Amino acid sequence: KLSSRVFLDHNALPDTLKVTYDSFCSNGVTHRNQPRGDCDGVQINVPITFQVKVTATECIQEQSFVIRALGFTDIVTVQVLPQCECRCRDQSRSLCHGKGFLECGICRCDTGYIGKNCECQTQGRSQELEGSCRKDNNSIICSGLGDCVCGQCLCHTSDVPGKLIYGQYCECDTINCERYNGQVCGGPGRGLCFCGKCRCHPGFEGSACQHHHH
Amino acid sequence: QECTKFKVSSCRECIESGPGCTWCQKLNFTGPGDPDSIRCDTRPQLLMRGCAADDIMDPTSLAETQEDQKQLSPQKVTLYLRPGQAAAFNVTFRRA
Ligand SMILES: CC(=O)N[C@@H]1[C@@H](O)[C@H](O)[C@@H](CO)O[C@@H]1O
Repeated sequence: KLSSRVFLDHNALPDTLKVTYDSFCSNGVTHRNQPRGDCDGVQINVPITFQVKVTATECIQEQSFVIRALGFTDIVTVQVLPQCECRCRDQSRSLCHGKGFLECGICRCDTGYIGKNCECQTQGRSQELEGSCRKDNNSIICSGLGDCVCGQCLCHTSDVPGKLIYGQYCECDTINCERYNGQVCGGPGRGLCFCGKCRCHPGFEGSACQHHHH
Repeated sequence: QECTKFKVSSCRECIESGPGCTWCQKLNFTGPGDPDSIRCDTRPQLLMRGCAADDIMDPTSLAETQEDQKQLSPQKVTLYLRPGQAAAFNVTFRRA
């Protein structure tokens, strides 16, 4: 029979899915972006076209909805699937330190591990302390003598005998104190060098342990 | 086009942010100091930043006609929906 009303509707959809319709009807009549399809007066074997646009506002899971014309038994079953996952060539087996796998050119870390190469483990808060790799807001990293590893300074090694770079900001060492008689702090028989201050053994005094108690 | 990346740490999180986002999968692309989110940008940004075309991940929504009786055609459709990107397909009505 001549079909004087073709309403295209869908059944109930989640919040996450929206559908609109353009109706290209046989009357020289077109409607755009409406919540249902609507054409008045379809002739015998004269086809009309609805364009259905479906948008998700997030990644949904496999599910289906149906579109039907009211009063007719035929049905369009619309299977919906997410298009959120990437399709990347990755390698199974460094350089996430065993605490992760690569995926699309970056490491994906296991539970209780962070950092680009999964080199750090999680604390209570870890990377927030990276301001605690700078002695103050406007200072360089670890006094230029260390690297920030997991929001904490790891000081550079030294080859110089008796020298160690230490401190929260690698700001200290065990050789830059005042000298006396050739050796730092008067040599090990008189005192010890710590962060520029000589710590004199019982018996000796002065900035470089040059004197005896008087 | 348009891409905002707050807390983007993976390719998937990037694609989820919005339809104008794409992801550079080339290891070469990043240096020690850069955050992972620099891989997530519009196509033109990544391209003139040195990402090759064949390493830019950018999955798109599409309609797939699966099975195609009388008045409503097709009977079955499959849609892959990237968030914020419409998939479109046509339904033909017919009668006698
Ligand atoms: C991509 C697609 O299927 N869209 C079509 C459009 O190309 C065509 O203009 C119309 C037929 O008039 O039906 C839909 O709107």
